[PDB]
Amino acid sequence: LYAAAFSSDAADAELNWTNMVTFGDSNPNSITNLPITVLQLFQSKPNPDTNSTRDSPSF
Amino acid sequence: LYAAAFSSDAADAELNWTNMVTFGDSNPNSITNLPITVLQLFQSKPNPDTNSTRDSPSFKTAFDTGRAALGENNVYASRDPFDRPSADARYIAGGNAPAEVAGGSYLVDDGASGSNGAFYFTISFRVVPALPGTYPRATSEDQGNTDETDDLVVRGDGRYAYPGVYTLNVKFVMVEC
Amino acid sequence: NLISEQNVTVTMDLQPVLQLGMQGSETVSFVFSQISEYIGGLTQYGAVDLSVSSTVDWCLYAAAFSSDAADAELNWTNMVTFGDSNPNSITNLPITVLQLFQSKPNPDTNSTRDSPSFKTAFDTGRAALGENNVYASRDPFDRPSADARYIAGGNAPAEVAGGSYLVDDGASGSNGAFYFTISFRVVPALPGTYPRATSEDQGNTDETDDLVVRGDGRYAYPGVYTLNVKFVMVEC
Amino acid sequence: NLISEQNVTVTMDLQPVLQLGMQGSETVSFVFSQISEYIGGLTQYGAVDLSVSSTVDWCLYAAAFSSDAADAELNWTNMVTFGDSNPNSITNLPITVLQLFQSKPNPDTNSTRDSPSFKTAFDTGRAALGENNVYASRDPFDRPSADARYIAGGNAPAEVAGGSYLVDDGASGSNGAFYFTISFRVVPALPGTYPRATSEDQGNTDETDDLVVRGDGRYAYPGVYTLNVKFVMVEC
Repeated sequence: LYAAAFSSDAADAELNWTNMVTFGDSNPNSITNLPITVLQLFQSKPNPDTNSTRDSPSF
Repeated sequence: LYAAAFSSDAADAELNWTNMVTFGDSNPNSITNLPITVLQLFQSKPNPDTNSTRDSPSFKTAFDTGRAALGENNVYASRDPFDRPSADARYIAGGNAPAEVAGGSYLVDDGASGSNGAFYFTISFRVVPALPGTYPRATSEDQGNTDETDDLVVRGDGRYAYPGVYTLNVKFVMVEC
Repeated sequence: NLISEQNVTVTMDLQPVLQLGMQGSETVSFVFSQISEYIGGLTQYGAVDLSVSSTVDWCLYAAAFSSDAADAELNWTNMVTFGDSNPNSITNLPITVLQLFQSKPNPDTNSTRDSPSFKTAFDTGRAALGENNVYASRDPFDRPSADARYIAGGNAPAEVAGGSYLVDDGASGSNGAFYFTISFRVVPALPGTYPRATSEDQGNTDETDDLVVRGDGRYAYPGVYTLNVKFVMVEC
Repeated sequence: NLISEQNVTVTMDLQPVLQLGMQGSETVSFVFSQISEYIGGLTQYGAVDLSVSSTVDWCLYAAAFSSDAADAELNWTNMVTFGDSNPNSITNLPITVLQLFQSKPNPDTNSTRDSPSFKTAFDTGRAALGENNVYASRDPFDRPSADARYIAGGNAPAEVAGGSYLVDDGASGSNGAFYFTISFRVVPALPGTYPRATSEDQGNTDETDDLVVRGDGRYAYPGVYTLNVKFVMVEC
């Protein structure tokens, strides 16, 4: 069992949140390209069986 | 495989959402006539085999923002959805001509299996009105696949959707090639 | 054409979202302690900032109210009286004592009596009598008549298009027709009456309703009075 | 790879939170009772203390206003007149008469005329004429021009980064660029004119707008006048 983040922009190879509207007027230094990995998940139990290499093998 | 939008009003040749009740008191500029193509579908995989003429031959294009796309995700609106769609409609897997995907199952593998095969599709729905009340992303009923607006301002130039309950049917038809 | 279909039902529920936000204190308190406070009156600018969002065409209006007004007596609700006694000192104050001033003009309106909005400048003396007085009503949950005072809209289908103060269609933010700042004024006089009060035909007429109208020599009895002002956004 | 999946849709609503708090009285009262008050003027330090929080880069400015100003006449709103009468006593006082003084310098600004902020010291006499006068406008809800008087920011994308006076990034608390204490001053003169008023080109010019400019021999009519000062934080 795993959890994968996704979006239509991600389906088009751009791992971003899908924008729908922009509150405000404007500013050049305001990009509507947010990373998908902004969200964080926390698990309840530990992983019963895992063998991974990088950082933590579970949430 | 294709997806067709439908309703009883559509069965009576008027491609509209079926109203059930109206919230509020009243207003002359409030119509219970919404385009069927208001809904937008987004496909997961690209179309394995397709050859179309108008706009995009599938729902693979990403969910665009504002009145920019106008046709890349709108549902195929039809009044008689049991006949195979014409050569320029939007299929999910295949096309009007013998441009199709071979027979098989999502259970046994010939190449890839499971959700990686061409026998499994996940579809995302979107409906986006605008606070002016219209639907900027609706397209006209040429075939549901054109870059021509069908907002409520097209009907009256100053009307908004009348608050209430509306109902639409989406049927995913798997026809033989 | 042999097929195998699966049908999903989409049930869209277009609810009538009307959202009026306020960026001021719920309680607006006038404390008349100084002589100048009595003679010149008290004014609080920008006491209420209304931000508007609506799905449908809307009309915004301000209606004054009170429990006494709910019982058909358009008066301030007394709570206590300071002092000992005087025959010519009545605790019956008119609701139209309060005056509101609007920041923007009314985008779309037509009316018959005086000004259809609170845009008029705060006049001095008993010269205006009706260009800023509140819409005093005993039942403010029905839409006001054609000659009342609306803040944004009118009785007829003279309204402003649905939208929000967040996203831009033309102008955005506080420049749009979806943001209004309202100033309050209450001005008594040294004799004790309220020269700027108007009679309660609809609150929008040039007929004075001072305490002398009640008794010809009456002044306000010192004490605590309470009045309600509700800003109603009603669909058109 | 046969699977069975369940999908959740996450909808983050990034709203433009702009939060301006103040730790002073809403009503600031100037009571000129003694001769020295008329001659030297009245000054109140630390009348308001603005604390700022914002999601987006912002510009803070202070704009004077009134109902007369809302009707395109930048004047104090009169309410009552003390005295009997005199031909040379006009109740039309300039809005730019009030003077604001800032505590911190302007963190980032590029302006055209005179000073870009209220940081200059309270000068004595008709010597400064524009280094402290308020930005007087009839429509203060649209962003001021490139040569007006901002408090923290400017018309162009010259601004201060989003943040709060609570959490620290560099400095925190009252030492950051998110906290400003503002002093007020109004100085009349014994002749009755107001020598520190400037003409309303933008409220920021070295051209006097005394009552002698109106009439060359009129002094202020004793009475009660009211003016509004609104501190606006606008997005950049």
